[PDB]
Amino acid sequence: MMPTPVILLKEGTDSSQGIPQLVSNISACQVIAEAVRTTLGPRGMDKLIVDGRGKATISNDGATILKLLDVVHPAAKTLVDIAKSQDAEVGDGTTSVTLLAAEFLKQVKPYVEEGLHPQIIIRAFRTATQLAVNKIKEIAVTVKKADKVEQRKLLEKCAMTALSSKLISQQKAFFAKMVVDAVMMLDDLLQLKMIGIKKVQGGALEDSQLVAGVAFKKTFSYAGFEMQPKKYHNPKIALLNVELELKAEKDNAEIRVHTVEDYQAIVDAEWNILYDKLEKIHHSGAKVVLSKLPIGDVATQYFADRDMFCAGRVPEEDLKRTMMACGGSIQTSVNALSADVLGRCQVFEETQIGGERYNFFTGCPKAKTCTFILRGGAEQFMEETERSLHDAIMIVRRAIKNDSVVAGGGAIEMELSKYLRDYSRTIPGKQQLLIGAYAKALEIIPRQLCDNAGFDATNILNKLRARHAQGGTWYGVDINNEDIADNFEAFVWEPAMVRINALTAASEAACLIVSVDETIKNPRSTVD
Amino acid sequence: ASMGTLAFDEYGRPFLIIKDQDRKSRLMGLEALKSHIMAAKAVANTMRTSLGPNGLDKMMVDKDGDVTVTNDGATILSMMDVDHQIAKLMVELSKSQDDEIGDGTTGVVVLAGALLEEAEQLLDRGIHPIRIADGYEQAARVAIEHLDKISDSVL
Amino acid sequence: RPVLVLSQNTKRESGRKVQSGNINAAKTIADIIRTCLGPKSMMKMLLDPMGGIVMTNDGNAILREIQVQHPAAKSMIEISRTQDEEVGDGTTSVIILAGEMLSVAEHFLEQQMHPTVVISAYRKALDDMISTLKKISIPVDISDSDMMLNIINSSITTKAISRWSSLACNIALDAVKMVQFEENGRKEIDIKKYARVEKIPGGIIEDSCVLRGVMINKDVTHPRMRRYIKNPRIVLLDSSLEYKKGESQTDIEITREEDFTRILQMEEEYIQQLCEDIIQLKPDVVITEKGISDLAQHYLMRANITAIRRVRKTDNNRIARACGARIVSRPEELREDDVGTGAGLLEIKKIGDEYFTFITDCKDPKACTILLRGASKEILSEVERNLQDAMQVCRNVLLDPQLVPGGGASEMAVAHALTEKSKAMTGVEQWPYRAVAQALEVIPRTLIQNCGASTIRLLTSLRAKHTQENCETWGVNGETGTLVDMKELGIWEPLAVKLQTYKTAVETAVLLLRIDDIVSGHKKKG
Amino acid sequence: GMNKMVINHLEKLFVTNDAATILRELEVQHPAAKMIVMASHMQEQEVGDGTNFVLVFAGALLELAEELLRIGLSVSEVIEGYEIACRKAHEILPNLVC
Amino acid sequence: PLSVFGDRSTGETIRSQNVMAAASIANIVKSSLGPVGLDKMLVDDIGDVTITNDGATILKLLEVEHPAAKVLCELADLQDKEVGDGTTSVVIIAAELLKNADELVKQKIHPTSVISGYRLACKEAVRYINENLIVNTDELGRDCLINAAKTSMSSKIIGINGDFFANMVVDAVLAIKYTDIRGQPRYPVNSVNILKAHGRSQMESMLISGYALNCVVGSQGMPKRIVNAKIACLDFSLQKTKMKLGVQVVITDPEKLDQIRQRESDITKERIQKILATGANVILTTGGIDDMCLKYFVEAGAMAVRRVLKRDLKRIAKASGATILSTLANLEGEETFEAAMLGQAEEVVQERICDDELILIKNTKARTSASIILRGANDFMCDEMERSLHDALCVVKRVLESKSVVPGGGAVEAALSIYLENYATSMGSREQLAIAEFARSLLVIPNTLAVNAAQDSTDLVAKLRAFHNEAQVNPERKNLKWIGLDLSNGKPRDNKQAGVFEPTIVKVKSLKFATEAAITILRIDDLIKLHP
Amino acid sequence: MICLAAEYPAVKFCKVKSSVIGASSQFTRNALPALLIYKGGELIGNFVRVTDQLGDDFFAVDLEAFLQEFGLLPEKEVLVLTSVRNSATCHSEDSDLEID
Ligand SMILES: Nc1ncnc2c1ncn2[C@@H]1O[C@H](COP(=O)(O)OP(=O)(O)O)[C@@H](O)[C@H]1O
Ligand SMILES: Nc1ncnc2c1ncn2[C@@H]1O[C@H](COP(=O)(O)OP(=O)(O)O)[C@@H](O)[C@H]1O
Ligand SMILES: Nc1ncnc2c1ncn2[C@@H]1O[C@H](COP(=O)(O)OP(=O)(O)O)[C@@H](O)[C@H]1O
Ligand SMILES: [Mg+2]
Ligand SMILES: [Mg+2]
Ligand SMILES: [Mg+2]
Ligand SMILES: [Mg+2]
Ligand SMILES: [Mg+2]
Repeated sequence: MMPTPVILLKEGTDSSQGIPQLVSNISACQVIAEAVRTTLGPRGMDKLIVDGRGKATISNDGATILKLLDVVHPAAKTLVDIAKSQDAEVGDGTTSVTLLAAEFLKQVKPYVEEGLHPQIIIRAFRTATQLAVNKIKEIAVTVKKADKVEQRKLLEKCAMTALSSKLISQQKAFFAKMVVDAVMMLDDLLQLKMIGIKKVQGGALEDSQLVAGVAFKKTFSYAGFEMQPKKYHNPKIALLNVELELKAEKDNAEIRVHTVEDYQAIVDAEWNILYDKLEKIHHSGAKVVLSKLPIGDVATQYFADRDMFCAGRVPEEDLKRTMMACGGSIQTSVNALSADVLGRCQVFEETQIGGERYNFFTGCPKAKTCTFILRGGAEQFMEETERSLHDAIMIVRRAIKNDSVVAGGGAIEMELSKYLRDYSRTIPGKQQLLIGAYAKALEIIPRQLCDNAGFDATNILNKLRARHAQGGTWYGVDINNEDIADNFEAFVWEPAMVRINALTAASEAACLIVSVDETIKNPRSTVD
Repeated sequence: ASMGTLAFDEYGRPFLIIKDQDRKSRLMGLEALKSHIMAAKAVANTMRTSLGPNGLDKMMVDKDGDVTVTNDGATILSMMDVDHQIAKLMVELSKSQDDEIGDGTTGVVVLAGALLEEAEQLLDRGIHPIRIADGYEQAARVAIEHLDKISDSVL
Repeated sequence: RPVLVLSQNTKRESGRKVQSGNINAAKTIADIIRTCLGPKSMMKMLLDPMGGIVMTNDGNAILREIQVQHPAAKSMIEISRTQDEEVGDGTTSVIILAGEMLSVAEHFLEQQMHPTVVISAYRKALDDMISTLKKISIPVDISDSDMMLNIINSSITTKAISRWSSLACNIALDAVKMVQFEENGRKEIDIKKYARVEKIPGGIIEDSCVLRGVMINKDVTHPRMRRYIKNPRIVLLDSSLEYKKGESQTDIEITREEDFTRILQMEEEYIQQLCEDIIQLKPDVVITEKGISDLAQHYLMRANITAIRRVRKTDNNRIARACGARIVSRPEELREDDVGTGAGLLEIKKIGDEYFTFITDCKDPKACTILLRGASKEILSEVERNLQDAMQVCRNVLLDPQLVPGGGASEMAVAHALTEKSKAMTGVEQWPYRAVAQALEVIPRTLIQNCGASTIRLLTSLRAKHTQENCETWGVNGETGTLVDMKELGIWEPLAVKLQTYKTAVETAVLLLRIDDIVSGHKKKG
Repeated sequence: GMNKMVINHLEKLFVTNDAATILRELEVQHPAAKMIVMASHMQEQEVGDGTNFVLVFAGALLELAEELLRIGLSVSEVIEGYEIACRKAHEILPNLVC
Repeated sequence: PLSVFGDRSTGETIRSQNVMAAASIANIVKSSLGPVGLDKMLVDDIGDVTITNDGATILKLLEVEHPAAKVLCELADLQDKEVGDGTTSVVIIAAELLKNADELVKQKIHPTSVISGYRLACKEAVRYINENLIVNTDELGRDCLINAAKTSMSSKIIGINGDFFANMVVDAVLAIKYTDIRGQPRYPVNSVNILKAHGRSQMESMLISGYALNCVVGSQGMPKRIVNAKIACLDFSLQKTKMKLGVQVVITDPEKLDQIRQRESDITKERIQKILATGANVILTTGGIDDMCLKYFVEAGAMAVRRVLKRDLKRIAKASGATILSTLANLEGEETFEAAMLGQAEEVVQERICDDELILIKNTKARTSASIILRGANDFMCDEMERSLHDALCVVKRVLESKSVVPGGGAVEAALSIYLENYATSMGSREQLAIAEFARSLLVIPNTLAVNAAQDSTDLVAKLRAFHNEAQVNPERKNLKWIGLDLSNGKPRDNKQAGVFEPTIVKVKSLKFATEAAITILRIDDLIKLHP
Repeated sequence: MICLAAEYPAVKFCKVKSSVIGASSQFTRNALPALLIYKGGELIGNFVRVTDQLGDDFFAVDLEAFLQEFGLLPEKEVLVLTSVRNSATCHSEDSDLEID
């Protein structure tokens, strides 16, 4: 190198190229993987991450952990990106994708160090991934009966398997039943915004309940609210998008009068406008009034005089869920409050839950929405419960779309590894080494399960390999019995798309990482 | 045992993965459990002297010099200025017990501290903490059933 | 705490970047003095960090005065120093050749050819170039003084002393001839020790001459001694002629009245005894590397003997060789053979405002001094460097009587021979062989460029001429930019100079082509 | 070709093997390199592909022009020869249609 | 809780850190292995430059902070000291062994099992090398020595000139042969004085049939050449006599002072006369000589060399038959110098080498010695030439001492890998995996050789392994054990017929040292670094 | 110093800016040119304002004589021009040994 008085790129540009930078990229991917390594399996462990502000986020979800980690390595961000992709498309397996991608990179690192051309490795990964996806689609178990009881049991088992890695795994049967019921009460699109998640401090996990209806917190009651009855036995709900309070008619409105009679007439006109709105609402026969916009104290007292219930400033999504559960329509005007646009629920009640007041709309027979009310001893407790339930809900939705399942516990991956090794043993040999490396890399998840559980991974892996070779498809890791077992017969079920997407994303990330050979970092501008 | 990891690569090239990785700390494995158990034990031992009719008050002073003589465990832990995350978990546990019930905000902390203290010696003998948690859950179910059994009704 | 495998200051650079940097540094070092080659070279001014000014077009001095950081440049400078020390000429030529070979090597290095193949091709080409250079050489009769003067002229037409060519050639030839020595069956020249160059600013350059003896910047100790002796008998010494302390601790203890006077009289008598021992040989001049006491001066003066003191050991050895004397460190062991007879005149004369001592009529002297008169100190320094080049060329010719055509003829002939030889390889290594063969054309190209004529037309014409049969002596007239036959122009250079230049350039390229990793910043750990 | 992760001055990841994108996302400072970059971008705008060809051909032409200037040719002679050869290549190209 | 003023690393963290340090050291020197390897060029941040290929030199110059990297550095130094060759190979092998053992540990294999497997693998590899891969040099002649020297000098700056350098090295080594008691011919390398001087090309390097001194005559009046030299080796300065500390001169009568002062030099005069009266022509002393004694030698027309190094003087005395004399004192209490104390040589000259002069003692009698004058282009090239020359001399010494050699070019490593992979199935259950990983790690040398040549490493090593497997399976295909790598063409080749050889001691010592270092590093699972 | 380093290889001439050391404002402004001398780990040279006794045109001869006046420069040693080098390393000699 020479000074070159006029340098080519901007001063401070950093460049790395060749085999060393690719090995460094592989090492960085390994470092990213080992951050979520111990979170996998029923013996997984949560991780605590504190941001700059001092707030702590306790989580077992791989995608959340990777997002909270401030990764700046250009090659390492690919693992976080594929974890986010797996979370978005599927919702489960956010740790398996990272483990698989990093294990692929580690397995092909020795061949990279020997000067092998990366295009060959990329081609080998593409071939192996295509074969593995086809094998998964072929051997996945599906039932051509569409039995409702069988479908419910399948969904419950899938939810239990999804939930048996988090802190709510003790009540996994309870939460799986709740999640399956909530998802089956969704109508046709399985919108996530139609499932409410309410987190209330205090109480045990078993105290958490699912409301076949809608529920939301009490919202800034005005004076006179305590005089309204708090229970109805067949109320008609008037969902409104209306500001029910004395106020100026319009922002640009201006009143010009030159007589005290007109002054009194104007005052009475304002009062009569408000009273006309209130009387139009009351005459509709409704007993519960909900408004997205605030409801004033005058309206609150007016409704209290009529033994009616009112609640303004209701959150918009809560109003939408109430509309879906009760079957009314949100009205921006009160001029036509017909029976068509009035909601109906069997029972409305305001009860106290852990030092807070919640409004309950139960007894809805045609509800297409739900509301989870979660209890726990700490804010992170409710947050992690919500994350686990979100994973379960995504799994159940995907299973609703297609009830094709594969056994868990690493059985599917051991079968895939055996199949890929058998295939690789019948090709010239430059691709054979790489496909065999891919098949061996597929063994990472059962080994990680055994390592987290405190087993001896080598003996269990040998037993699994022998069992798969000699005949047997769904033999995985039995955590409780310190041994291996038929995981299909043990109801450790998993939707096929989870493993399909995991393999696809891991292969794409590995190919992208291997392809790059030069890293250039232009200097930061305006560090400040 | 701290400061995360530092490699600088085997080729001598810079190895930066996490932003400000030099100024971040990391506890891994059993050491983290031991530290958390010790902090929770300290909090529980501080609370345990304010239990019962012969309990003694805690004189709590905020950042403005306001003085609050109190025995309520939830109030003491809410006004306490802590930095350890496990201490914040203890404070939130007291707050949750107060919100759900309103009484017993001190017994929960002492019970949790005792549970973690026993878990310490259980871990020292080579038991996976998930096994300890499962055993604690089973024992808690048994104790709750027994409490339901020996409960008595009042008018 | 930043724990690292290597120290923080250690920096490692590797890859093709290292090879490119080394080759670029060598190219730039060559470009430093590319313009200082040929009879039309332009001189350069160097500002010495100690405050002096060096004005020269010699390659070695220019490259020595430059401080560089890139270690490839240090390697090139060491190459220049080695070439200067080994033969005394061809410094710019070897630097330019090394740069050109490294350029044509970088050519192949940009492709997928391993450097070891280039090294092997370069070594094969070096063997072939040595063979061809020996083949196209011609013998020289060293007895013919005209041919020797012509060779020295060809060696000094490229320097500032070229305007006084006959004078410089005669000075160098006479100095080299009379410093030549042979004893115990061993022949030696020893330009470094004897054949001193003494420069005195002032006067005119045409007054410069080589003396048949030695001149020193010394004066008589006492004014009463003779400053002009016809046929001196010179005696040389190392030991001081004064009373000196003994080696061991020798404290005296005086308890009598007359012991102090006796001690002082004994000192005087010892000095007188030494002077009498010297006088017994009846010399005329006594030269001492150390001090001569005033009483010793008196006792020598009473015998009509000129005494000079405090002379450097090198000057005393030169005087011994010139006048045929032997230095004696103990006067009591002085022998007749040690007395130096053979000097034909000794004369102390004043030049400017400072006395000088001449012993300048020796018959058959084996040492000499070269007296340089010039405009100033820098001009005389450049003249001395040119004289050094001339003497080195003369000694190279005397040691090896082989000559090779100059002015680009040798390079073009060797390039054509290697190009023809490369036609029968049919290997992957023939391309570097041919490239390093035609890389020798940089010398005729540089001569043409410095002359000012068109490079491409003249070089193509020269190559076409050399493609013929008996045209190995066709070179470039560096003054007019025309092709001439150097058996007519008369430019010739010693075969040793060309061989050393080619070998050094090729091995510089070989050494710098073996490097692909640079680490720096570590402590010396000494 | 091998993809390159280029991180611009705003820490936006740019992994690609498209020459125009790489050169756009590089902080090129040397004015001659700037002219080459502008030529490549003009090729991208006019046609849509061939930017890497443009840059490689320009680099090779400049290397060989440096060699020619070293061996003795003047700048004007090299420029005239390059223009003549470009015209000849443009004439030849239609006959190469497959 | 510990309250230790320092930093602690435990578990997989410290293991991975140690492996990373070892891998960094290995990767530093991995590019300087094999004939297609290329030199490095260090700068000592004061301007000093060192161009070299020797792994030991590179690792010695570098400043290293990590303890495991240090361990590999002194491993390189020890391999250089005990053998003199295979330094880079042993460093690379140790680092690869550590890396693979750490992978096995990460697979939840206990480190003690890995250590036991490594010990068994090293023992079995040494046994297999000694029983199947050795080639005796008795039936080869001088060709085996020449080929071993050429193989040693490949990858060095003198590789292409091997045809000449190997002959020079073999002649120099055979010149210094001596058979000691019990009749074991020992070859004392480091008795060959290597002299460097820039100037003429490499091929002008001279092998002196005698001894070369880096010193000149003390006075310009002495002759510069003596035909029939009678060397007198002395170990004391020849100056004016000075009394010891316990002796003090006190004068009470002035008449004695002149006699005292005269004797102060007449003592040395008498010593010089006694030495010269025996016919001595060359006088070499470790101490200094003042001007008076220098003139005394000048008048006699004899050599006189001062400040001669002690080792050079000892070598000259042993070669020429002279006896070192630290003092002139017989067993009768007198001061005498017997004529039998004089060495002899056929000529002593002061030749000129690149504007400088040195003394050559040509063809000493009663013993034959040697010295090499290396001519290069500059100081750096001469230093690298000297290092490569020392490597070749050590290789020739090892070959001539123990008459067993093994084929080079990675043939031994491939054969060992195949044999150990086939053999690991017959020992234990987890040390089986350890031995398999040892066998796999042994393949790093051919892989690095192939990579340095920019060839297809995977295919070439696969072909080598197939050849060696066929050799080890078919009893009648046992001539394939010598199939090594030909880096010039990138194809497997019979290295025994080609002429690529190495001393067996190189491979054996490298394996043993690498295994010991891997075991030593693998023991660590916890590091405490106290604050300074 | 450059000229003197060749004369005395034993001495360890070195230079350093006052900014990095942490010199005081007055020392930086009007006490910069100073010849700090250390031997045995303790100060031996107490020289500041070297221009006061040397001026600005002092040569290496002037500085050498001035330092030798106070007896601080190590005495010179006789030196000769080696070819380049002789030694390579020092270890077990294993010199020639003629044995029966
Ligand atoms: N009861 C069980 N027995 C064995 N393995 C299980 C069981 N439940 C889940 N697993 C395994 O846990 C893995 C997923 O762990 P988890 O942390 O829930 O999701 P992620 O894939 O995001 O890590 C699956 O590969 C599955 O095989
Ligand atoms: N009158 C001349 N015409 C043409 N070439 C010449 C003439 N005189 C010398 N040369 C050539 O110039 C070269 C000498 O260049 P010079 O400046 O002495 O370089 P260096 O100092 O490195 O020897 C020789 O090769 C010689 O052949
Ligand atoms: N002619 C050749 N052909 C193939 N391989 C060779 C040849 N010569 C040497 N080698 C191999 O190259 C390697 C070079 O080793 P080297 O780096 O010189 O050892 P050290 O570690 O002492 O420097 C040796 O292991 C040898 O097996
Ligand atoms: Mg999961
Ligand atoms: Mg209480
Ligand atoms: Mg010249
Ligand atoms: Mg394109
Ligand atoms: Mg070697």
